[PDB]
Amino acid sequence: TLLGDERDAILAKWNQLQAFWGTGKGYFNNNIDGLVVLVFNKKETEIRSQQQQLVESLHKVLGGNQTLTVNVEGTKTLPDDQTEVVIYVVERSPNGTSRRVPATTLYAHFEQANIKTQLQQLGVTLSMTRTPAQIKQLLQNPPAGVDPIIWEQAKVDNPDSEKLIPVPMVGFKELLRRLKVQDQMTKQHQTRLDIISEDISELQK
Amino acid sequence: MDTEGFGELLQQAEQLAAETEGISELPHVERNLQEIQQAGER
Amino acid sequence: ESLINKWSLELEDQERHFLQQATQVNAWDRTLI
Amino acid sequence: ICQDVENLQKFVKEQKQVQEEISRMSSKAMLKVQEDIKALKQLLSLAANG
Repeated sequence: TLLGDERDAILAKWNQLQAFWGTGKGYFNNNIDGLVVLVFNKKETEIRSQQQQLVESLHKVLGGNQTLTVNVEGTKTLPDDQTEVVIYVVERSPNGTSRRVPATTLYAHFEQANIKTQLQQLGVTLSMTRTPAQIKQLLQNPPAGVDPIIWEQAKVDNPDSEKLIPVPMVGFKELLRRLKVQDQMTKQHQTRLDIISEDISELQK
Repeated sequence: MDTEGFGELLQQAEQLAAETEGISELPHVERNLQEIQQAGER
Repeated sequence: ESLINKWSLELEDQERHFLQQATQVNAWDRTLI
Repeated sequence: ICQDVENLQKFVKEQKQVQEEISRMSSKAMLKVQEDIKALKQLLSLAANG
């Protein structure tokens, strides 16, 4: 029956798997994350308890200088005693320019023997990383299960290549995704703008 | 919007016209509109 | 075929929308940078 | 088969919920920003001219 395939196509359409994904396909351009996941032997709990320390703690493992800052993305519950903390670190430069430290030269740092030992004292049982030239490094070779000819074309189509790389976006929750980030993003913009505003008030006063 | 420039300007210009001992710079009288346009023309 | 019909048009209708929304967000991100 | 339509319409609709969900979520926060940075830039010009 012709009838059953239409049904199949439609089912195909509405799905995260990507067979002509409900024609949900849309690519958003993400500028070019540094995220490291840590498992603690601790309740989710031992964590939200002392969250200050715990990044400080992380901060001083890093060396504990000012041009360095530790940030927490989510904490989730895996089991009765057990927790996943995801963090990224931003690094400041002599001119006051900030960026996140890359996931791999962060992971490289933490795998150290001393640092690993130090992290272990903290309760960290395990860690994982998600991931100039490096752009070139990821943008080619394709992503998530995205087709290679489309992925290409987002690269040519890209309006603003340094500020941006093609990042695969996946149907509605993904837009949800983006929005969550946007908001995430929004608050920090607002704030930094406040910091400039405070400094300007101090100068004027 | 929140602006603070012409509030500087006006500020300046305010702060301008009032005094002081400065051996030379005495405050100036402000014209405007009718006399000023002509003044601009001269 | 009452039903299948319902599927497509709902599909294309929402699709046409999803498209516009993604775009929104794109334009918002837009504005962010 | 008509177990069947019970589920598919259900997974499809489950999805429309998310679509609604995004729809619920929409910006003013964003609109706010350009106004502010446009404004802060101006105060900075003040301080500078000062």
